[PDB]
Amino acid sequence: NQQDAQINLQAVKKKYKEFIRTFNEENFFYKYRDTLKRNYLNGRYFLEIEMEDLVGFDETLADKLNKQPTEHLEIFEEAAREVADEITAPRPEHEEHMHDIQILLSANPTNIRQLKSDCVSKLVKIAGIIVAASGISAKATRMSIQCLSCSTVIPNLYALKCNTEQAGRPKCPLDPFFIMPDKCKCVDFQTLKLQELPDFVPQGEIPRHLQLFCDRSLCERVVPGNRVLIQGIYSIRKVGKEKAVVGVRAPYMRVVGITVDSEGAGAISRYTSDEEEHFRRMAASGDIYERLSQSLAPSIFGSRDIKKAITCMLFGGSRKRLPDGLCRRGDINVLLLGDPGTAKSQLLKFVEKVPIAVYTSGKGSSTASVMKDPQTRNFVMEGGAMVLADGGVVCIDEFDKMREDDRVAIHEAMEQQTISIAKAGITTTLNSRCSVLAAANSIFGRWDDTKGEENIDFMPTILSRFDMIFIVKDIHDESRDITLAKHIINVHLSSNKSAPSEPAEGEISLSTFKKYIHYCRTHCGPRLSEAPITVRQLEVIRISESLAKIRLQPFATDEHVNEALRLFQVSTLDAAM
Amino acid sequence: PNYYSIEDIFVTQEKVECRVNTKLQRMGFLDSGAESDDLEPGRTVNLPLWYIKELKVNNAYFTVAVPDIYRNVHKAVCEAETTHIELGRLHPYFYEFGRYLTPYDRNHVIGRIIFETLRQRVRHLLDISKSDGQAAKAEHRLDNIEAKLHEAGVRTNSQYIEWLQMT
Amino acid sequence: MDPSIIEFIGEKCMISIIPLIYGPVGPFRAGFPVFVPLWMATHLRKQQKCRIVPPEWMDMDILEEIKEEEKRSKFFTKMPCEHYMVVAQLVMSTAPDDVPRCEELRTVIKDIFDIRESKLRTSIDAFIKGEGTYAKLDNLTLLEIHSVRPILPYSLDHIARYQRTATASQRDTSMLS
Amino acid sequence: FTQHILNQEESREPDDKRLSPETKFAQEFASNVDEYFHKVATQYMPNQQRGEAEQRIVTPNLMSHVFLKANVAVPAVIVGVDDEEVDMAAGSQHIIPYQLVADLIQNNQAQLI
Amino acid sequence: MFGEKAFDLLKELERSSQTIPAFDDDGVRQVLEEIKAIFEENVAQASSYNASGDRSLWPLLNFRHAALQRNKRCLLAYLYERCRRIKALRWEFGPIIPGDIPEVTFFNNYSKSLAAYMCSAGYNQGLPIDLTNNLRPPKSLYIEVRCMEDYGKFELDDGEVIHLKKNSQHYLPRAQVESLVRQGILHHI
Ligand SMILES: Nc1ncnc2c1ncn2[C@@H]1O[C@H](COP(=O)(O)OP(=O)(O)O)[C@@H](O)[C@H]1O
Repeated sequence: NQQDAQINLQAVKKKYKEFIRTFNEENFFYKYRDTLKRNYLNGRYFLEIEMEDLVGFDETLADKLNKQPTEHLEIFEEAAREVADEITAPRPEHEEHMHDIQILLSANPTNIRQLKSDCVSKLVKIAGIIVAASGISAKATRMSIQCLSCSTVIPNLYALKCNTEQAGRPKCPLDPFFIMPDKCKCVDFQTLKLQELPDFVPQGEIPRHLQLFCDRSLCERVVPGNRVLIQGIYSIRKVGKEKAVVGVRAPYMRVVGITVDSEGAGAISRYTSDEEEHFRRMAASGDIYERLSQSLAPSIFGSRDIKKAITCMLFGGSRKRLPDGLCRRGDINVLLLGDPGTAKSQLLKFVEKVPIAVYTSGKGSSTASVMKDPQTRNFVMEGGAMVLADGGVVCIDEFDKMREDDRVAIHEAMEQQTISIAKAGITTTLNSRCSVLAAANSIFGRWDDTKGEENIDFMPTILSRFDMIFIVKDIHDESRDITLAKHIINVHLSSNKSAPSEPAEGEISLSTFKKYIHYCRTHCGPRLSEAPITVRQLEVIRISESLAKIRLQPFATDEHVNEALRLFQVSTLDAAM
Repeated sequence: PNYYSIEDIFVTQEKVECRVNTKLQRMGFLDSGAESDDLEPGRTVNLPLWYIKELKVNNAYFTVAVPDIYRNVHKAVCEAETTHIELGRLHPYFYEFGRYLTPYDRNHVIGRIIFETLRQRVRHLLDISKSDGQAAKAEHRLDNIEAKLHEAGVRTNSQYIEWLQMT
Repeated sequence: MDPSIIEFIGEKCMISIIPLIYGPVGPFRAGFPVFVPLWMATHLRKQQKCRIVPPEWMDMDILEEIKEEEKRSKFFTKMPCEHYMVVAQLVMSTAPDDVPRCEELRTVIKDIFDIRESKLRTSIDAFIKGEGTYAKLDNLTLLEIHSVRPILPYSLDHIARYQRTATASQRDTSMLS
Repeated sequence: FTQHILNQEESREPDDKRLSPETKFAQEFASNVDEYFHKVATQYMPNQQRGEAEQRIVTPNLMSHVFLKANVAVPAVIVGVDDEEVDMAAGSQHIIPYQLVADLIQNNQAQLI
Repeated sequence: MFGEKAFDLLKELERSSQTIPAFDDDGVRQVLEEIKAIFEENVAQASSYNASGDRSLWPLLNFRHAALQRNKRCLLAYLYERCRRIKALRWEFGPIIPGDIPEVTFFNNYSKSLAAYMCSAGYNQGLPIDLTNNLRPPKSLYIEVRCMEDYGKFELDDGEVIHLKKNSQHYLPRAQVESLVRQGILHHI
């Protein structure tokens, strides 16, 4: 025992354990102590702390632990397994066996463009935006071997005398150490990665980054697309002095005390009955079908009676399967078409926020990702976007102005959901409850639309599987042409229109509306009542069943709900003749 | 007129299709009418209990029968898998079906099957000790009855919290 | 079951203090100890009128000996006036205004309070087979059992339908609830 | 327990020890239960169990497992009771229900916690 | 269906816990107006020779009998469910401050039934006894009041005018101020 300084016991000698028992004040709740006892409500096997109680206790240890932190934390492992195991039993009647835990630390941040040898082996707060990282494989700490039969005591998370020798004379040097892993221990890993900030010249420079090391409990916690504050360690991996013209080496860090950002109102993504009153006692009003014809364009005029046909769209129809095979097309889609200038871009762009979707078109997902990664050259996939749309739907332009490769998967999803693969020798036959809104700047507008059928030069199929195709124009109406000539200076100027539609009776509140829907589309198996008009006009019946869930009713009739019929007469005049 | 519940007609309204020892006669709410007052012994013979709640299993009217969750394949190995078995909210009348029905079936085997699930509480709620945090963490793996005292389980401790000090 | 059912109760006990109402209490005299129930020291110390010193079990030696004595207690233990979860609540609130050693005090009490419950799951992890007529108070304390009082007993009846039913109720060869 | 306590209280009209002038609420019990019902279901008001019916009872469950304040004969002091009562104690107890031991607390030999 | 309707009952009291705007006796019509509408179904075969004494009405006797059986004890609740937390605030106050908004006959019957309690309470002769206010040691009798946005405005107690919400404050004696505690009042005296 080296009782001069750097003393090897102090912490577990008495100090930190007992400070923790000094973490003990009146209200009889001032504790970092029964924290684990509420972890033992489940056996989470970890605990949280600060770095500003030790400051509230002393000014002596905070500059001390920073030298040997990753030593202190397994010192704390020892502290715990000595302490709580005292608490596993008052008097001699309880202990099955001990176990192991982790500790979580946490104040004020830093950046990355300032940190080097000067601040090495030092614990820091910084922030970026995550990119991607690995899964979880494996680790352990100890086991033993035939050759000596001693535990594989390792400090850090070389390779040895034989000791299969003392049988009289015989030696056996040169290392016959054959590990017996059934004797072993075990830990976790992820090996993480992130990119530095988006505000600190990532443009004229390139973004630098960090490599990381997860341990026990902290994987399955973090997916990229996030923004975090963390602590780590400033360490490297190689040893030294035609690479390295003299001595060059590589950067990384560790994991310690992540604390993430959960910024406010994004996260009904990852992580009341009064609101149900708001749902229903508003739903009792029979004023929602055509009321919201001034809603989905909270800043635009037009599409009014076509917003009348969105009212059925997202609510969906019904996948009324049968005793025999089918799972027919409950899902429903739309088509729109016309020239630029009608703001149909912004119509889809602003719609992004209004359940799950993406808005890109042509040459810039698609199909599968049957490629490799870095890690022992695996081949593992990413799927399609029926993957990413199975109740979520999409709004996507430029069918025609996109590669002709990824067009067998259009009929292989809109008609049947008859999806399949053959890249490697197999049919991953995934499926999904998908639907789509379509837009285009296709050939020659209303001069083409009203008359016959020549829009796409490969198929007439695109009028069959969809129904509601209402034209986009830049019609000349001189009374409104000047308005739309000055419907574009208020848009062009002054940055005012954030929530101008908020005052409206019930044609706003994005969150409540999305939740309106995402309850509504999970009520029951609604239907209708007893009650060129050909087979795919009729196969509109989806909209018939829709008004059950639009009035949030079970049932409805044909011709009160032929509102849809009278709205479809907008489309049928395009391709009646 | 019972050990009540707010849902007292979601008491005996769970349905089972136990067969018939006998022919049939005019179930009324069914397609019965001037169409059929007679069928075979054994049929998809739906039984929302309340009418047959004291209707003489011993008498030759209907049959020994089980809904297959209540059959051994779940239950008799859910007493072996009585370890981290889940109940969710899946068939909520499952502390209380057998408090009535499982004798009424007359296979003299199934009452014991139940409790050894609920015998586990003497070594289950060792984990159930306390409240760390929010009002909604994992509050959805319950029965119609355990939840009540579980809330109560929190409750005495929640105000045992104020027993301490001003807290 | 309460925070103040005990304070309905435990403060009724009395101790000789330092500073006539009818009662075994005597009149009050300067410099002269007086045994009082403990719901006046409220009305003295907070009234900035007088001090008080504790009973004898209140020390860091007698119960720094008990720390090992109760390891006999496969059943139960030494019980110095049974109420050291209540008085210490109020004592340690105001007594340490001038009293020394209010800490190992505060230590041990949680170092004995939480613990004897930590057994209590364990002994309760021995209950099997409706073992209704086996139990334990054998040297129990005062302020503990309320923390299980509402939970299991308002459970066990809906168990004891099948647990306690055996020794007066019967059916065919299978068991009865 | 307005329900069938009339039957128990009609057994002996239990004297000063059991109830108290508890008997005044009995007259108001039926009055408030009748008057109110006068506008509940009165077009075709009850038909066979038309009085103070049989099926309503508040609390006959006697097995609410009771803790016993041991302040009595410590040794196995055995008394009139149908379940097991072995192993008596002045400190300890064997926990029990109310029905079978309804005797000691009419005697007040034994006690409650 | 045949009275599974109290699953609908559950929402009427939602805001009405300690932030009650007002209550409704409502929603009760066809759950009431069917009940002996369907007695006519219950009486269709009530002692009928339709089958001359056989099995075929016992399974639906249960329908005849269950139908009531649920109607009653739910309809116990419609007052009992309503008697419970109203008794509680009616413990928080006597009829000093009744509801801010044949139930009055049952309330008057309950008020007469509570008399028994009042007779023994306070003395052999009886006192409507303070149980829910003035743990005050009583001090001088004439100083004013303060609240925390009370509502209902029933203070009929011996004052000039109080206007019972926060700053219901006038020269109000002890006889006045004997009303309420925890319905939005006692930040202050
Ligand atoms: N009624 C209108 N209100 C606001 N902006 C309009 C309106 N009509 C046209 N615009 C203008 O149209 C432009 C967008 O055209 P865009 O939607 O991109 O055509 P496309 O959809 O074919 O790409 C916007 O910059 C906007 O200023």
